[PDB]
Amino acid sequence: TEFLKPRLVDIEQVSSTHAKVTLEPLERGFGHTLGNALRRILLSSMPGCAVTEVEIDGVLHEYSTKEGVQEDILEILLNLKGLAVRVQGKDEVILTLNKSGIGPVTAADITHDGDVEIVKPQHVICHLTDENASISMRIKVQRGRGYVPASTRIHSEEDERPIGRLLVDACYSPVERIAYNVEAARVEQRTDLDKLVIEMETNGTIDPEEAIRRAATILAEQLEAFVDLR
Amino acid sequence: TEFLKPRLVDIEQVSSTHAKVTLEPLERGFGHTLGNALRRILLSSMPGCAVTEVEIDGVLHEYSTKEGVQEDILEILLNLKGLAVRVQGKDEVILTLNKSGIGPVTAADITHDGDVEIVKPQHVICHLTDENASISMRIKVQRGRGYVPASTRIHSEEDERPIGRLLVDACYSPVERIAYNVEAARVEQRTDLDKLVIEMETNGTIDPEEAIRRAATILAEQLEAFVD
Amino acid sequence: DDMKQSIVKWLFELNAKQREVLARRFGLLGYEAATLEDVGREIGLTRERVRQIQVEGLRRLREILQTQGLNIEALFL
Amino acid sequence: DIVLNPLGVPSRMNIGQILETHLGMAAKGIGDKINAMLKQQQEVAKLREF
Amino acid sequence: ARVTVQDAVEKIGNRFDLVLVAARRARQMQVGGKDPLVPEENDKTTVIALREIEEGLINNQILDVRERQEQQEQEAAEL
Amino acid sequence: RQMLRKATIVNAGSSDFLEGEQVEYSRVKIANRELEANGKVGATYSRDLLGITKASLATESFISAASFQETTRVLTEAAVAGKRDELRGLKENVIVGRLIPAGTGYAYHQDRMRRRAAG
Amino acid sequence: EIKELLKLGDLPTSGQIRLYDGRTGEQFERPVTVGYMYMLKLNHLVDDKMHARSTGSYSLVTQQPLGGKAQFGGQRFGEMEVWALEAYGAAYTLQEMLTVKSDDVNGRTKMYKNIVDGNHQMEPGMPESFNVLLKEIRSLGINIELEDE
Amino acid sequence: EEFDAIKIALASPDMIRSWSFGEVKKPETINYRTFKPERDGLFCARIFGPVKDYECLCGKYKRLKHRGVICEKCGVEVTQTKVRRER
Amino acid sequence: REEAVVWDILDEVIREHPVLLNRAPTLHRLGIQAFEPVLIEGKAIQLHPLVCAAYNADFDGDQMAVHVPLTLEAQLEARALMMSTNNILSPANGEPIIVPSQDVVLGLYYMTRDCVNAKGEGMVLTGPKEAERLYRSGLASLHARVKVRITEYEKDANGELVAKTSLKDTTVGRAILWMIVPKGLPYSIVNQALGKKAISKMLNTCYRILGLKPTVIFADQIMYTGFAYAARSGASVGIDDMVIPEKKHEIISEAEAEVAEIQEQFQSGLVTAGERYNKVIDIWAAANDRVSKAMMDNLQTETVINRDGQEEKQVSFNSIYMMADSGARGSAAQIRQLAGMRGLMAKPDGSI
Amino acid sequence: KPLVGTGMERAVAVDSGVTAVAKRGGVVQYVDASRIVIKVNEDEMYPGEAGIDIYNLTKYTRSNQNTCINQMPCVSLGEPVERGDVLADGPSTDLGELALGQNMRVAFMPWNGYNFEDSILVSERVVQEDRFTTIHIQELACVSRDTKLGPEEITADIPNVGEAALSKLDESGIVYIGAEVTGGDILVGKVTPKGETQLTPEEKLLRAIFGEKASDVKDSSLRVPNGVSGTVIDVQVFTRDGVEKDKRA
Amino acid sequence: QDLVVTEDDCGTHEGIMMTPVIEGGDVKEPLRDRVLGRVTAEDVLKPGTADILVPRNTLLHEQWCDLLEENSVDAVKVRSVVSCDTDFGVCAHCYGRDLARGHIINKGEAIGVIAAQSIGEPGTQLTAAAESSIQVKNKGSIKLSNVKSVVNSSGKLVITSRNTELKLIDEFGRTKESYKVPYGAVLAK
Ligand SMILES: Nc1nc2c(ncn2[C@@H]2O[C@H](COP(=O)(O)OP(=O)(O)OP(=O)(O)O)[C@@H](O)[C@H]2O)c(=O)[nH]1
Ligand SMILES: [Mg+2]
Ligand SMILES: [Zn+2]
Ligand SMILES: [Zn+2]
Repeated sequence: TEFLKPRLVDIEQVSSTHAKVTLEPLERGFGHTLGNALRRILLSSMPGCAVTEVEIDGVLHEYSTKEGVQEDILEILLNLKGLAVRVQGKDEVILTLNKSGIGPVTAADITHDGDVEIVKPQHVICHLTDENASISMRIKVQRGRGYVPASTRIHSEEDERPIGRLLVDACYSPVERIAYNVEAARVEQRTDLDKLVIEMETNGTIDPEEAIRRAATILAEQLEAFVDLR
Repeated sequence: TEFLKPRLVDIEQVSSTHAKVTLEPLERGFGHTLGNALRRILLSSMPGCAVTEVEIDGVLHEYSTKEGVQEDILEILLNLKGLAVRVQGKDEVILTLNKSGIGPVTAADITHDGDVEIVKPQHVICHLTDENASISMRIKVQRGRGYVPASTRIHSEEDERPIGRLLVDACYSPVERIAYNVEAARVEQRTDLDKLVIEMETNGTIDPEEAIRRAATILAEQLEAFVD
Repeated sequence: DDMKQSIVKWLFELNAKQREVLARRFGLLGYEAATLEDVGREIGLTRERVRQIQVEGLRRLREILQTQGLNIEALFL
Repeated sequence: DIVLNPLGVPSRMNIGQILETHLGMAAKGIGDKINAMLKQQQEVAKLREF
Repeated sequence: ARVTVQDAVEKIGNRFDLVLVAARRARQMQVGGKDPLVPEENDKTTVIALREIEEGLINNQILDVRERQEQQEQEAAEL
Repeated sequence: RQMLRKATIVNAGSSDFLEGEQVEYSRVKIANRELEANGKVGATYSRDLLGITKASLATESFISAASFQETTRVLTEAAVAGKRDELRGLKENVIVGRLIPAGTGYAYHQDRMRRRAAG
Repeated sequence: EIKELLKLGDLPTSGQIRLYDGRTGEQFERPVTVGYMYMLKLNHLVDDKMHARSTGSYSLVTQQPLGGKAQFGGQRFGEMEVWALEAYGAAYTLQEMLTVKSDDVNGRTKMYKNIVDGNHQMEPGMPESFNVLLKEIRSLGINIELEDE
Repeated sequence: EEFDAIKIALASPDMIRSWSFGEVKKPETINYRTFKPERDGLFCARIFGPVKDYECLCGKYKRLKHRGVICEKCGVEVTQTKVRRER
Repeated sequence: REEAVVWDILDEVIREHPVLLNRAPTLHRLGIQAFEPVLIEGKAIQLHPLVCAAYNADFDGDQMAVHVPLTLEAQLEARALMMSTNNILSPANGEPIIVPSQDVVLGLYYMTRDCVNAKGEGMVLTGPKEAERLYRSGLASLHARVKVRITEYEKDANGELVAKTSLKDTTVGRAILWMIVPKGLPYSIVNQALGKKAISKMLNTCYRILGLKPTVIFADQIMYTGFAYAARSGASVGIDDMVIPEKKHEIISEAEAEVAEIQEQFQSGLVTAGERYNKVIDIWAAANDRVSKAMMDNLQTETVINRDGQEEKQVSFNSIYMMADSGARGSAAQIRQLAGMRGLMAKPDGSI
Repeated sequence: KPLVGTGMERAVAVDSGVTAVAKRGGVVQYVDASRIVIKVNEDEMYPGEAGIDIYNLTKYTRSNQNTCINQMPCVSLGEPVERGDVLADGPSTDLGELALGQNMRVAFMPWNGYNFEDSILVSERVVQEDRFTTIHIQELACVSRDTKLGPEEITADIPNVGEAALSKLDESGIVYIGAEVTGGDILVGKVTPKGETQLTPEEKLLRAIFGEKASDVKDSSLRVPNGVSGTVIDVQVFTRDGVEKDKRA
Repeated sequence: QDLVVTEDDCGTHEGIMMTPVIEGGDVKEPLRDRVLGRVTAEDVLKPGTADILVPRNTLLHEQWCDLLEENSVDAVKVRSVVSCDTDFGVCAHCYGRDLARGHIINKGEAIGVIAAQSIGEPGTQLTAAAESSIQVKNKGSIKLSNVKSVVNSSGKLVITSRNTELKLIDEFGRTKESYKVPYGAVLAK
């Protein structure tokens, strides 16, 4: 046993979305070992917040068109799937959006809750063309993980069945893209050591450092079964 | 987070060398995630002891043939690569082997050191045919990990390499073979879950179960960098 | 088949004088499907006592279908 | 996005799909380069040149 | 037996007769509730019949023997 | 072999074959076994080759013949001959929805054949 | 022209790239052709293609199950399909598909009851289509009668 | 139900009359209003049997209570409707 | 209502119950085969690759029919007579119909086939397990020439197997495939670079020595390892893989002057139209052979850039060629219209 | 749009007529999902009329193959437009070019036999992005006929129906607009007059026990085909002249 | 249709004597492959007639077929379906091995259907003639049969017979290669 632990060295946040994380020193071959095993967890298991439910007044179904609005209701739903939201305290929040006049409705027009951060305020939701047109809607954001479509959700719950509530495919998973590059790290004696450079691209919020901590946690939690129980 | 942990289900020890281990349930994709990351540690990183250096008297190179011996020197070296040895105290030991007469030379003919255990005493090393034939050699056993060939050692270490010192590919890693198969596991609701079947083949001293425990340990030891 | 056989099982689980007028009326065991007034030709020879005994057989059998697990379960079909 | 079997090409003799794939990649390469220059916001002059 | 039927076929010989013999035995366990010789190990009557034939416990002639044995003892009881 | 099923008898036997009748070679050889034992007038014959289509129509079974082809003609020929098919072939049994006289069915079908032989 | 366009993309002349197995993280032994193919989802869906039936409606004269998934149809086991069972020697499977599965009206109900009672006993009879054939032949003015045993 | 062999021969006029359970003398199928078979028509229930199980046409005899009964009124035997494919 | 408990019951019933799969058209008895069903969420039937041969089933939108053997007799008919494991050999010729195709052959070809030195030429390995360990560890290619020591099991005069340990010169790849090989078969069968033609003989040999059970498991193993290594190989279809003859334009201009000579001999009224037709067709038929031969020598043995000593020749590792040579896919006439010349096409008449 | 095209894509899309094209060049006065108003330029604009073209766009309608035909507006409010330009895209067209499917990142290589004979291995990412997801508009009809026994009713009042089922039906017996439905849910309630049927002696006995006499009104209700599931986007009612109209109609 | 295995052994001595197909230079169908799993008739031994080699009623196993090649058997009487004496079917012996099973056919199996399917399927599924000159490849003595040639002005053996065959006789005296020499062909020797 020549046990040797890595330490988190550099967190280069080129952007809130894109971040590089260098990691050293890693013993020879552990670069790819951890690199890949982490990449798999990072793409799937990572939890986040996403739009589950939408309710626009004067809208019975997603296939209709609202007058004074360029986008069809489905187009608007697609935009909300891609809305970046961070919820600090609660797991479920309902944000309200009332906007009027000749304006491209952005994410900033939503009444922000005390503990609710809209990460991309300029994010487009809807285009109001007629000045007399006013749009009013209630966007329900829940916290979860992976991809939970509206087809899996219309075949389980359904105790309350309100006509005029639009269910939306939840894209909870924050990790958009991840790649890990393994370069050689040089110690005075050990030149076979390696550094692991993990390039992450996530939607809004989920912090690069925080995500890595959670990903390593889930791996160690699974390893409990192979350590503790034999 | 609804953290879903697997639980160790079946340990089928078909043999002390060969063992199958089924594992369920694993959340979707974690079968290959754990499967491979473990396989890598189990093969290249598991530590043990192996023959690094050989010196037979009257042998200048590995390609020659010694009279009164069925096996070519290469054949003998191949047999030493597969020699199971446990060293308790020291990291480097030189064992001496002097044997004569009409005998299949086994591992037991080696003069065992106080803290040196030959795990497979019946292990074949050489076949002496002529009764007048006597073989005398010094087998250097070092402790290491993974697979270190002599081709990757000559290019790196260019210090002392005098003639007659027979270099042999070092197999410190005790894991002889490992494969992990991922099949789907069924829950009443979750059919996307998977089971991980890890077939291990290990040599002497190191037990299949023991090795797996140590493998997960080495991974968790490097998982302290990011706190949790 | 299952429906017709089911009743028979619970038809012999009632009283001896409750399944000797209820079946001899519907024509289940008997030869001819009689009416309330026609059951008098056998041995009953009554009009009100036949109607009380018919429905008494039916009421004890309704509770035999409620306990085995039918009643409202077998109502839809 | 997709993994197709190459064993369904030499027998089929439909090499159009391969050329489409190479050119499609080249088209997407230019797209990724314009995408990179728009993310940086270099300027009208430089985008025009490329 | 379950995957490969070859050893079971080599006991009786005629594939067609193997099917008839294992079907008649499986009908016994299916309807009579006749007790299995081999541990079922949670297998269907069909599989049990074929295992029994592979090991050489069931046979057209042996079935016919136990048929007359039990039928004749019942005739003895009647008279 | 199926093409060489039939044979034309040139010269009378001890049965009612006589010149020019075309019968299955199986049946005339079985007749020749009984002639060998009894002597009597032996039957001289010649084997004939038949094309697949005509060979299928030459089978004694009119159910088989009609099911194949030419159905209007087959049934007029059978109806006028007053032909009776005792059902031996697979086709015929499949049509009435019965057990095949082959494979699994050979066991049961021979058990029937002995029930038929003994009454 | 395409290779020149690839070079403006800083992509390789081969259009083959180094790819990594998502599972293992190790590279594939050699370059793989990677790029963008314009693809189509055809009208043929699995929701419109998958069909299953145990028991359902039966045809008017022939009494065999109907055709087509929209009418809840049985798959046709055709002459060619029959011959395959004949080759195999599987006599009961064949008779089954001729009788209890198809026309035999007594057989199918009796068989159903046997299946729910666990006992997979075969209780076959005569296909209703054959009865019809005979009646159709007699309507043609040809006497076709059954000589009993 | 189980027979040994099958014979085909010429249909005698007299043989054809053996199978027949009545002479059809009208082109009439059913009545336009009561979709019920017309007298001595191609669908005559008086000849080929009852439309409904154990039911005469005019409905005088119903259920197994009247088994082999021939309704004097409509002239229909009370039996299984199965016979309409047989007779 | 599809209640939770109903799925567990369904699971109970289908176990040990064979089901018939059928594909149109049913040309021979193997067009229908029985399998043990495995319940899957998702609406498509999953078919075993090795029996795709019997069905002629390619998944370009093919559909199949499912039939339930109901009676105990029908179930036993399915399990004994119609089970896929029981019906391997064609009834037409005494040949196994269940034979790897496509990816499977390509993978095994890739493993067995040798390269010059590469990673770890002339190493010495204790068992095929050390070989597997070396390959996946990344200190040996599958094509590395190596003096390994494998112990083959040869059958004696009786039913007893005589084992024999020896050092042969095979690749790492061949050692690893030996692990799939049952005990009883010789090592020399796998020691060659394996193609579809050799793998069928492998299955035949296995059937005649070992019997049914071993062949069935062996066939499955071969399928798994075949796909597995096919995917590892990262083999693909480039535009550089289609090599054409450096001497095409010469052969064509020559053949074109030749055809012009016979056209001129026609214009002189000596050679008939029919004779010229035949001689023009003969000139082009020979031109086609020569160009194809040129492509195939240029492609087959194009790897004339080796090492160790000096310049050495070996079989080309062109993906397209490998595919044709293994018999995985493509042929010598398929490569003609992929790099050489298309050739002469014959009309709907039949005439060229 | 297809990255690797030929050029015919534009001509096919425009010439097919499924795309709304501009009759006359000018500036867009009013964009909407439902319609497009363009104000014509003075040079093309006739001296008679106001000179403002209004194109009403055809929205989510059924195709003959039960696919979805929708016209999306592809102009911005107040944009200068040339005559014969694409104002709105048809179902399979992108900015006037033909878009029949979707280009994506493909690699040619064997993969564990999941691409065996042309079999295709696709990333979950494509499913998630819902890009290959498709719309099918299906049309279910409920016919109230006049029979020998009497007229059929379209009431919500049906023998043996749970309040769960009748929740989605209005007073008339027709499902509400926007309501999500799955196999077996009733879309339109319909009940049919039952004449005489000889009740088996066991049913005579059984109905004597329970007492619930077989209601004369039977059940012919149009329900969701087994295994299809979707959202009601529209309802149409055809009545003859003089039958009492449903509350829903 | 009707043809089924009815009997085990018809007890017939009948069969058809088969030979090796040597069409061209590569042996298209060997005798071993053409008589594999076919009930041999009478007693077929080795060339030198002085000792028996194979039994009368014996299935042709790969073993006995290998021995046939070492003994160089020219031609062998094999039991055939056509020569079967079984009435209303054929015996397992006259047929031989069920090719699909790899052993002797089971009585009761419906052979005819299998035969017709086997012949028909390939046709149904399947739905450079510059032969200027024959080159002989191994050394041998030229052996013509069914040939009537005449010498010409040039000095060349021109053939004036339609079905002329050309054999290639080895050292001991057996047929290795075989060709079709057509009418009006010019022979070298
Ligand atoms: N019965 C029937 N089968 C068809 C028809 N059209 C195509 N097929 C089948 O679908 C398949 C299409 O050709 P392929 O199967 O690709 O040909 P292949 O045998 O794979 O040969 P290669 O293309 O050289 O690999 C064939 O096997 C045909 O049998 C048809 O009209 N009728
Ligand atoms: Mg296909
Ligand atoms: Zn009446
Ligand atoms: Zn015979």
